[PDB]
Amino acid sequence: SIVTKSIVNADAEARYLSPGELDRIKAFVTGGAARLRIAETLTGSRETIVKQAGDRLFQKRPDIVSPGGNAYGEEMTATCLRDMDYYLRLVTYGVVSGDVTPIEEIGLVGVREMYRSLGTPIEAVAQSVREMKEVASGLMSSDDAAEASAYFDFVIGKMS
Amino acid sequence: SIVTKSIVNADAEARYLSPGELDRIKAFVTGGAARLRIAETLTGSRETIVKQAGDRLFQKRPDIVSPGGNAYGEEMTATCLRDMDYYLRLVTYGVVSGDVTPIEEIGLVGVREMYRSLGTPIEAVAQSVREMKEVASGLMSSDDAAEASAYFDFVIGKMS
Amino acid sequence: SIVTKSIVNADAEARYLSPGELDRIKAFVTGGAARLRIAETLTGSRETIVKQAGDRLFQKRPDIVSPGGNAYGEEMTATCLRDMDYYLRLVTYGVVSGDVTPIEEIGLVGVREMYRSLGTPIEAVAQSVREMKEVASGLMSSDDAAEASAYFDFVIGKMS
Amino acid sequence: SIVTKSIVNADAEARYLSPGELDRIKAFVTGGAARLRIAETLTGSRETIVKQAGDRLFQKRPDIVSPGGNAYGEEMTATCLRDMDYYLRLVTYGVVSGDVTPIEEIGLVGVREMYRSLGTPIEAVAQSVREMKEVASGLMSSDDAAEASAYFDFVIGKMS
Amino acid sequence: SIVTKSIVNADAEARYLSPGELDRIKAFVTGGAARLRIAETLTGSRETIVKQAGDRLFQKRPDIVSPGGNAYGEEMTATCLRDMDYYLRLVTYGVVSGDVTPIEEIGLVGVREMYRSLGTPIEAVAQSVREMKEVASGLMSSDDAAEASAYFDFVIGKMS
Amino acid sequence: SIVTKSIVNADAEARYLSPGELDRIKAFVTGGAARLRIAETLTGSRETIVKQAGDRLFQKRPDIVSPGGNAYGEEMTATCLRDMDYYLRLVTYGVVSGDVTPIEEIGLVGVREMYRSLGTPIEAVAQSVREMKEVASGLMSSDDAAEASAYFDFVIGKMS
Amino acid sequence: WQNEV
Amino acid sequence: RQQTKVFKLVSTYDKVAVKNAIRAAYRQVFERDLEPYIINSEFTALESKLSNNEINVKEFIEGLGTSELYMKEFYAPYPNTKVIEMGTKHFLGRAPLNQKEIQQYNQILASQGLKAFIGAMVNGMEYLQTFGEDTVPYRRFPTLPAANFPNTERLYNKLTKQDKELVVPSFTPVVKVG
Amino acid sequence: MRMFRITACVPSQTRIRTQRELQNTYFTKLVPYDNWFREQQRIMKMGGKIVKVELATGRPGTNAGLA
Amino acid sequence: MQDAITAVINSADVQGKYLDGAAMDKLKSYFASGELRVRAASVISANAATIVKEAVAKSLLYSDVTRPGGNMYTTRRYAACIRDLDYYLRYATYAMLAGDASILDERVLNGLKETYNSLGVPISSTVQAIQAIKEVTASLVGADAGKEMGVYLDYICSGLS
Amino acid sequence: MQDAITAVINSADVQGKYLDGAAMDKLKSYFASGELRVRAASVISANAATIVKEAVAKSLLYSDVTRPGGNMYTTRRYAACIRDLDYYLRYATYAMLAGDASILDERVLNGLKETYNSLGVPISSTVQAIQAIKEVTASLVGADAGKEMGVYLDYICSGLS
Amino acid sequence: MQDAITAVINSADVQGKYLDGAAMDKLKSYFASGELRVRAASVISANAATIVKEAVAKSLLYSDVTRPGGNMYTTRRYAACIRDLDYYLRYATYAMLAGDASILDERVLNGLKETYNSLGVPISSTVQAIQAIKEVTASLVGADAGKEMGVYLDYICSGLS
Ligand SMILES: *[C@@H](C)[C@H]1/C(=C/c2[nH]c(/C=C3N=C(/C=C4\NC(=O)C(CC)=C4C)C(C)=C\3CCC(=O)O)c(CCC(=O)O)c2C)NC(=O)[C@@H]1C
Ligand SMILES: *[C@H](C)[C@H]1/C(=C/c2[nH]c(/C=C3N=C(/C=C4\NC(=O)C(CC)=C4C)C(C)=C\3CCC(=O)O)c(CCC(=O)O)c2C)NC(=O)[C@@H]1C
Ligand SMILES: *[C@H](C)[C@H]1/C(=C/c2[nH]c(/C=C3N=C(/C=C4\NC(=O)C(CC)=C4C)C(C)=C\3CCC(=O)O)c(CCC(=O)O)c2C)NC(=O)[C@@H]1C
Ligand SMILES: *[C@H](C)[C@H]1/C(=C/c2[nH]c(/C=C3N=C(/C=C4\NC(=O)C(CC)=C4C)C(C)=C\3CCC(=O)O)c(CCC(=O)O)c2C)NC(=O)[C@@H]1C
Ligand SMILES: *[C@H](C)[C@H]1/C(=C/c2[nH]c(/C=C3N=C(/C=C4\NC(=O)C(CC)=C4C)C(C)=C\3CCC(=O)O)c(CCC(=O)O)c2C)NC(=O)[C@@H]1C
Ligand SMILES: *[C@H](C)[C@H]1/C(=C/c2[nH]c(/C=C3N=C(/C=C4\NC(=O)C(CC)=C4C)C(C)=C\3CCC(=O)O)c(CCC(=O)O)c2C)NC(=O)[C@@H]1C
Ligand SMILES: *[C@H](C)[C@H]1/C(=C/c2[nH]c(/C=C3N=C(/C=C4\NC(=O)C(CC)=C4C)C(C)=C\3CCC(=O)O)c(CCC(=O)O)c2C)NC(=O)[C@@H]1C
Ligand SMILES: CC1=C(/C=C/C(C)=C/C=C/C(C)=C/C=C/C=C(C)/C=C/C=C(C)/C=C/C2=C(C)C(=O)CCC2(C)C)C(C)(C)CCC1=O
Repeated sequence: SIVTKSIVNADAEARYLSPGELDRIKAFVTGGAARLRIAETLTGSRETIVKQAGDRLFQKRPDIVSPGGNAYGEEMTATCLRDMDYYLRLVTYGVVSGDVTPIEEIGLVGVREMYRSLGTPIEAVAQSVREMKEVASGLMSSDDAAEASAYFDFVIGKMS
Repeated sequence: SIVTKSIVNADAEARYLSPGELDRIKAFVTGGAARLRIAETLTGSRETIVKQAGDRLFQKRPDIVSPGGNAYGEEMTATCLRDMDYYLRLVTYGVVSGDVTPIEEIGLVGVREMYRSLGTPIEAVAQSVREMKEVASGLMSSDDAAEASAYFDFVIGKMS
Repeated sequence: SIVTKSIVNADAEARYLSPGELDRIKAFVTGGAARLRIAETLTGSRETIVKQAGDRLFQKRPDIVSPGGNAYGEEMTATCLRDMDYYLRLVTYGVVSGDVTPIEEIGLVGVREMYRSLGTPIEAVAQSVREMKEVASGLMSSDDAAEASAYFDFVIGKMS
Repeated sequence: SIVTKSIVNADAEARYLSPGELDRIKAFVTGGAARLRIAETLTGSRETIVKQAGDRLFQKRPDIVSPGGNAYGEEMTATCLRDMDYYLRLVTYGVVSGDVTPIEEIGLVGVREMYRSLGTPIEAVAQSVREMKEVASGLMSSDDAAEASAYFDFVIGKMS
Repeated sequence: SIVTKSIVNADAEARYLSPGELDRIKAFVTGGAARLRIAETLTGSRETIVKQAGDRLFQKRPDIVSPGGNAYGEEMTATCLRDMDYYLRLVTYGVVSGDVTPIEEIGLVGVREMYRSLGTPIEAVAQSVREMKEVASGLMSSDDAAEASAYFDFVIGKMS
Repeated sequence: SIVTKSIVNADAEARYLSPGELDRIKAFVTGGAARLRIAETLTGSRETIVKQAGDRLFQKRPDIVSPGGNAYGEEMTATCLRDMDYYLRLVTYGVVSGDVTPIEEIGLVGVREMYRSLGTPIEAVAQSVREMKEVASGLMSSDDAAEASAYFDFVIGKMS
Repeated sequence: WQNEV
Repeated sequence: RQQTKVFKLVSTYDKVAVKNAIRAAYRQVFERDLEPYIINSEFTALESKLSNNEINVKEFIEGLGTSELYMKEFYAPYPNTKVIEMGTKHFLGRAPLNQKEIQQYNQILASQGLKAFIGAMVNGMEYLQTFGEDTVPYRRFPTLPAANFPNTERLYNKLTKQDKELVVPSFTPVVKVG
Repeated sequence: MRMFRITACVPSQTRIRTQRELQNTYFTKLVPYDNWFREQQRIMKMGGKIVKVELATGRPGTNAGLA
Repeated sequence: MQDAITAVINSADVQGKYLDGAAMDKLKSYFASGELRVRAASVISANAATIVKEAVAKSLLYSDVTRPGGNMYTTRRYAACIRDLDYYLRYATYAMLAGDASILDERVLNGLKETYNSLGVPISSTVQAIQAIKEVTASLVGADAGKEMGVYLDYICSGLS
Repeated sequence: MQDAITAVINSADVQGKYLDGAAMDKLKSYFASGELRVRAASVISANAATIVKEAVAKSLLYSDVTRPGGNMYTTRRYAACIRDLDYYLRYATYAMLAGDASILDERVLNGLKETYNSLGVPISSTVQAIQAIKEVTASLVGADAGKEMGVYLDYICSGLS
Repeated sequence: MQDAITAVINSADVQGKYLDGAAMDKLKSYFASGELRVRAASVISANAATIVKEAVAKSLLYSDVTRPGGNMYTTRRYAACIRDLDYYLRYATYAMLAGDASILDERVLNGLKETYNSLGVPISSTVQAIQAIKEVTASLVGADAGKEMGVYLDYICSGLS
């Protein structure tokens, strides 16, 4: 959150928050209502988002679910949808917090090494996040669509 | 200026001035009419607020105007009024700019050392700035008073 | 003490005392008799020295007791005189010890924070210790006066 | 010179010279006549004292001039005589300075590397400077024996 | 040993041993029979190797045993033989291990402090180890002479 | 080269090359003949290796050559074959040098950022490097192929 | 002229 | 480890940034704001030199280390081992690496004093590879070598003057030579 | 204390740092005499080029009085 | 650093006088241009990497600079150019949004020319890349914002020149 | 750094000889002057803040330099100027105590002229401030002590000029 | 730095073609010379301190440099000169191992000539000291390795000249 970053910077400089930090917190608190609305919209359609995202990803990348792929079995496809649910939850966390801090701190530091250990294609996961972004933009208002697509694009770029 | 502070923060993080600061700059540039109106309100009646603030400081701190004190002489008090005029002008510059960077870059960096070489009771200067803030708040219209008081009590906080 | 000061400076380079430090310790141990004689001459006239110094200061700088001043209250005049006595004790400690280390360790370091927290002017109390030095030099032998005025001068200039 | 050392310490502390330093240079300047007398006596009787101390060093350590030692060969013993001359001149320089800085930086700092390159038995040079100490004490007054022996002890300890 | 050196070098870069390190260890372990035989040869002639090594050293630098030298009598010459057997054992340790680090761990770290606190001319110790190398190479095969001469030469270099 | 690595390692410790390091350069200069033979084998069939690896990768990754892909078009395929030739040349340089430093310095540092800017899938080029690895192994002896496999897999792992 | 052995 | 700020003096034109970096360097080196520990700021010359960009932030850090205040605070009241711990914590950002590092730094502190220790620990290759020539040193969270992380955590998890015990007196050798 | 001023350009050979780097890439700094050997050894070992060096403070050949 | 607001404030402060009608007009003009500046900065930050992509593609790629023997050869040098163009685009955006070309002087042009000379970076090719970036940004962010970016890019290349 | 004693020691060290009669009388002269030099240094340290205070009062205050537009306007550079004057007084006292100007050219004048020229600090105003320092110190300590104080202060003036 | 293999690789890479016959001939030459280089390196690692000692003795000791007033006077400057020659010998050995002069250029000659000029070190004297190094190392390693070690020492002297 912007509050945490501002307090960390102030503690590093060992000073009380400046007026710029304070009115930044003011604007953040004011926009918290719309951010909560977007978070609720994404949370209420979690299963739908993950389902169409997985379907579109498998249509675009059938090799991963094919025999011999990383996500062949029904358990493997369920595990893809599980990772999808994790990343959608992290996106909702970031939307609530107004920044990409929770997303990076939870599921973006060392993700490349993790999927390399599991043999998971990073590009396929990025395409999955892109499909989620498309679905959420489709079922959500344009301004809110851009606001959530900011975090979605951050996650996608972090993957790539 | 708020734009300069935002650019400094982005350069510190090596960013492109993310939308969380772009919207703040947008709001500042759109609402600058009120800030500039406060600028005329402070500038036009600067002599007034300067005089009543100096008065109130002298009732609250008459020792400084006493022959033992620093302000005695009928010209040392003139120099106190001159310093208060400079601080009011700096507050106007900060209000028009949108941040406190001109405040600190003009008259807050090393102000303690500046007043230590003159024997000035710096806390009395903070009290004078407080009196100026009170007079200005009583002279302007509510929310404008709070907007100016942010920069004012920033000045007091750095001064004490 | 010159002993502890020389030991600390020696251990900073991690080697035995240099010939200069040993010679200075020679002179200090030899002149400890005269230093302690100045110790009695300062310790026996504490009430008169503080009385005359504070009284004459109160007419150098009437602002200390002027209306709204730092020490308008008779209680505050006595408090300033108690600070007088503390500083005189510390200077006597330094004179007897032969080094300015006791002054620094007891009542000099952080004094600026002291007197900004309490708001007392540093310059006025520096003039206080100057009047202390003047009265003490008046009330003792010439060489004793110079030796004690060395530490008086150190405390005055170094805190001021 | 102790004046340079005191100035260096004060500059390191970013403070004017303390009363201890002022007394140190005062005692040094008032007692400069004795140091000059020691310097003149050492310069006048340098040739005999160096030869006698070299003879006593030979008597302690005949192997240095045995057929295969560093001093063997009249060239290689005249070079010992010249080295003892250099160290005696360095001690004379230090006596008129009040500190050991010229001794440290002309013949002490990096002496071990030079004598390792040349193969000289540095402990033999320590015995030689010791013998210089006894010779100087014999030729020179009792009270000045302490002052000269302090510098000789410093050179022996550092160069041992 | 060489295995320890390779492990440390790999640990420095935080990686597995490279194929160069692996096949170097391969060649070393395959050829270790010759190294162990050469260590046996050096061990067997230990008494004689020390005997004519010391004899040639004293004939080359009699000052260490002459009047003024470190090892005057048969007692201190026996101490020299003791240290001489120490460094012969160190060279044998290096030959069996195949790498000089154990020598550094045993008789090369702080050796200058040892032979300065004892007054022993370290150059004479280097000459004694050189007499090691000469006589030992005299009493062994030329290729084996070079194999042992590597460690004798390293000890000589650490001497000077 | 191993010579450069050993020299830098010795210099960082401020010493000379240890005996074991010297044997390592001995072994490297002995094996330089086999290294140059492997270099000849790689260089002689560079065009055939590049062509076969490119065809194999195109069959395995048709998206890059498919319409809308990075390598789509005759010119793009020619450029990718040029990149393949570049990496084969780097592998030959690494083989002749005996280490991976030239490969890393010329075409392994910043490759991720470079190909991200060019819009080239890094994993596809890593697969192409793998294919060149098998093609080179097929055209080359078992020991030579094993030696070159180290550099090939280093390039693959660093880029992948 | 000697050394303490 | 993530909720911190790294002070890089990118440009000396911004005087406010220079002052902030100087204060942060004071806090890191001395562990505290040096208002109640000094009569007056003795590092004014170093501040002016850094503000004119005639020296780098590494030079400022070294000057802070080679100061009478540091030897008054973290060298005078502690033995050499505690001085090694505190110095490696303040400048390098982590506890001593091993017994080799402790032996070396003890050698400098026994042969040339605290100034040589500070100069060697500041001009070392690790310092430049970690903080460069413009970054004020910051607390580190190293993973290797062994026991470096626990020692650093114990060093940094206790406030200034919390206790006089030695967190890392010396690493007990598994194998004793000779 | 016989100070040097050195103008040196230290490039980056391993990492592509994404933030501004002229503050430590090409810099004119002040280094003491005692530290200068170690500083120059470090700079050379880091691949940088010593563009210029001079004795800004101090007098060459001063046998005594080098503090 | 100084922007239009900071420039006006400094101009008023050097005379030690409060803001007047001329300063007010300057402030209103900057506020009016602020909408264009903010939207241009946002659009540039959205796809700055793409801007660098077609900037380098049409100016340096498949040329002597990228081929062996040029200063863009090897992946490290290519990444150095990518990061340098990112620097130039980001700082041009900073200058445009601030409205004053003071960030470039004290953060980009400060020691850049001589640094390239010491490192051997060809100045002319860098200027050509800057011109390509100018054209790409002008085509991407419109005419008025395109010209506003172009003036600062020209300032950067002239300082390099 | 070197004092008169160390200067004589170095001069004799260049020829590697014992101190002759010329150095003999030089050391006598320095030791004779030290009696006055110590008192002058003590008295200067007594009011080093003061002398800077009234010197700035009579030399720079209420002038165009301290007014807006002047190079002392704004509190930061005012504090910088006061700190510079404190440096000048302290290092001139150091030179007087040491009796030799090596400390002056070695610590206070290291690039000071170039720094002042680049920063735009008015050299004439600085010289006038130093002259005020010299006059105040000479009045405070005395004619002779003020004389050797002022020779070093004029050394700072010449180095800055 | 670079060695023979790295030098050949860079020379081939700058025009971006594979190692042809000439490059592999040079590689064969260096591989053949590696045995001699390793042996000479072992000898010099044996007797570096000696070679420095008799080199300075036949070039510097009992001369105008070591005497008072000379740059090598005083134990401090003597130790500095000894360390300088030690580092020169070590780096010449390093270049001999590598077979390339790059290490001397980028690790021994950048910032050293003007460092001596700033310190006033006698370049003509250090040249003769390095030549003494050349002769002493030739007397030990032999003529075959002595000529190449002299080549590297001459490179050091010419860069210092
Ligand atoms: C084909 C299967 C893969 C692929 C290749 C590809 N590369 C480019 C363009 C370039 N490649 C390079 C790379 C290098 N140049 C060097 O000097 C070195 C260091 C030794 C390397 C690695 C460069 C510089 C370019 C840019 C063009 C130029 O030659 O200057 C392309 C075309 C890119 C374009 O848009 O023109 C292609 C297709 N791309 C894939 O997707 C495959 C995985
Ligand atoms: C007199 C020369 C000046 C002055 C004095 C003054 N002091 C106080 C209050 C305090 N002064 C101190 C200072 C010290 N206590 C110590 O123990 C030491 C030495 C070891 C020092 C330097 C403290 C601690 C206090 C507060 C606590 C206490 O009084 O015990 C006051 C009162 C301030 C108030 O408004 O409360 C005054 C007036 N005032 C002047 O104007 C003189 C320059
Ligand atoms: C690329 C199209 C052209 C080119 C560029 C090039 N630059 C470097 C190296 C550096 N470039 C800079 C410049 C900056 N750093 C900054 O922080 C900023 C200001 C914010 C600028 C302008 C620096 C400092 C370096 C060196 C340090 C580093 O690499 O981080 C290189 C690499 C040089 C090398 O090999 O060392 C290159 C290739 N070269 C061309 O030929 C193109 C015309
Ligand atoms: C007044 C209520 C308090 C007070 C102040 C006081 N100040 C001076 C003199 C000067 N102070 C400054 C400096 C500044 N004034 C500003 O507004 C700012 C802008 C950032 C600064 C830095 C200056 C320039 C002067 C005069 C010098 C000049 O050239 O103009 C005095 C007079 C001091 C004297 O003895 O002359 C006074 C009295 N003192 C108090 O006691 C009040 C609490
Ligand atoms: C005062 C008499 C004049 C004056 C002063 C002034 N100086 C600066 C800035 C600097 N001054 C110095 C000088 C030194 N720093 C040191 O450490 C020492 C040696 C111990 C000296 C002599 C330096 C280095 C600077 C630059 C860094 C800094 O600002 O601290 C300023 C500020 C300039 C600016 O624009 O920032 C000023 C005002 N100005 C006058 O008008 C007087 C004549
Ligand atoms: C004599 C009892 C011991 C001894 C002496 C010895 N010295 C040399 C040669 C030199 N001595 C010096 C010393 C100094 N030069 C300086 O500038 C200073 C301070 C002023 C000192 C101490 C130097 C530099 C030399 C080199 C020759 C030259 O000066 O040109 C020798 C000759 C050794 C040789 O191999 O020629 C000797 C014998 N040797 C002992 O064993 C005694 C313990
Ligand atoms: C000896 C053959 C000559 C000589 C030597 C001498 N050197 C210095 C001082 C320094 N020498 C260096 C050398 C280097 N720095 C490097 O990075 C490299 C690469 C290995 C080298 C060779 C340095 C950095 C210094 C200054 C720092 C320091 O000395 O620690 C001196 C001292 C000069 C003085 O004290 O003023 C001397 C005497 N002098 C001669 O006359 C010989 C020709
Ligand atoms: C102690 C000590 C040492 C010094 C040691 C010393 C003093 C060493 C010196 C030893 C000496 C003096 C050796 C003499 C060697 C002479 C030879 C080989 C000449 C032979 C001539 C011949 C065969 C000619 C024959 C002839 C021929 C063929 C003719 O044609 C006809 C006639 C003729 C006769 C000419 C060291 C320096 C080692 C270390 C330090 C130290 O203190």
